[PDB]
Amino acid sequence: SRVLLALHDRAPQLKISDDRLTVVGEKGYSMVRASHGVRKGAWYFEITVDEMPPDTAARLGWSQPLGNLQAPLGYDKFSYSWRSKKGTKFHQSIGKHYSSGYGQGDVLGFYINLPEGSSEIIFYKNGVNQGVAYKDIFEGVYFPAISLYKSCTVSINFGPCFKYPPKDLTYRPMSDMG
Amino acid sequence: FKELDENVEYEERESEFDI
Amino acid sequence: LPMPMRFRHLKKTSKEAVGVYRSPIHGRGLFCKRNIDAGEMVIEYAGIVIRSILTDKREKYYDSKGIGCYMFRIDDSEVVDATMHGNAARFINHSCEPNCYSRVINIDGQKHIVIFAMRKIYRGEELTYDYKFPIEDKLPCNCGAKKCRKFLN
Ligand SMILES: Nc1ncnc2c1ncn2[C@@H]1O[C@H](CSCC[C@H](N)C(=O)O)[C@@H](O)[C@H]1O
Ligand SMILES: [Zn+2]
Repeated sequence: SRVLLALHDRAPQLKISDDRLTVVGEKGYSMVRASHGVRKGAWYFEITVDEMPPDTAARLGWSQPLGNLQAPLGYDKFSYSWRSKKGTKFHQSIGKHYSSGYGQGDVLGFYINLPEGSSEIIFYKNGVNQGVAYKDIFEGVYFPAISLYKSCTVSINFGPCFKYPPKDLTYRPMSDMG
Repeated sequence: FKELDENVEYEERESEFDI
Repeated sequence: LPMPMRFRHLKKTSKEAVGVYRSPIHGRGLFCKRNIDAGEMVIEYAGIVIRSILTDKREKYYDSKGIGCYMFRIDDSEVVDATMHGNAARFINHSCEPNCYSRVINIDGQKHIVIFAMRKIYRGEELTYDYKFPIEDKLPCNCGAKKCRKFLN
């Protein structure tokens, strides 16, 4: 059925709402993946930062199944992330300059393209392209992925309707996987 | 070492895992 | 007694019940200064509680500084790192015929490693437990017991 935050594929310390679309962090960085992942084509989803108290943060993006649930997204070779703090992008624990930061009330967009042509990961802030973050990524299945540092709160939207659908970007909503 | 009387839960930083 | 009561009594009394002295097994050991009944808490293996994922980072650091690493795993998810902050429990030697055992207890949502007495232990005895090291390819054991397994690992 519908795409949701995964039932078991999640760090146990994260507090997931009953509807499985909202999650709150707990102490050190930890991660939850969606219930469905994609292998080919172009796909999109959104995450809204509901609340970002002082000294809390998020690293949001895409993860293969082996991505470590007890580490920030982007920690290892299995995922790619975008940090709320300073807009840094992370992969294999290397943080690089990417965009400006994002915070409470921001609606972030997450694009991936896996041609059956080069693979790409692109991040959006309230509908606006923040630039290509990663290109020619590792082959595999990628799941929408949330990692949180301390008690900030985010909500994921897999579609079909997005808050800020990007202009001239073709994709299927992650909800199509449902 | 440094003596403690009780466990302390390590307080990780945001950057705990970064290079 | 509710575990947090037993645990409170432990923390309030362990300093006067045990002490560190030279050991005939090895180096310095932990010793009983007053009789302890079977099943009673002896001392906490105290230190900094870290997530399991942080052990590798810390081990490599200590290794680079030539520092002996003192960690006691709680479970798959957490470890007590007593390398830099800890207590006298660090001095408890291994024995192949120990008089204590370690168990994990839960207090107010936090896990603690506590050493318990296997039997009634008398004043002056050295306190020991089985380290339960996995088998390597070796650290000679000097516990002195007739049933000594000759190596810790
Ligand atoms: N039964 C035993 N036989 C030989 N060495 C032992 C031992 N039990 C503990 N040790 C030594 O003590 C170490 C654990 S630290 C325990 C305290 C130590 N005796 C000290 O004086 O600091 C082990 O790595 C080993 O080197
Ligand atoms: Zn022995």
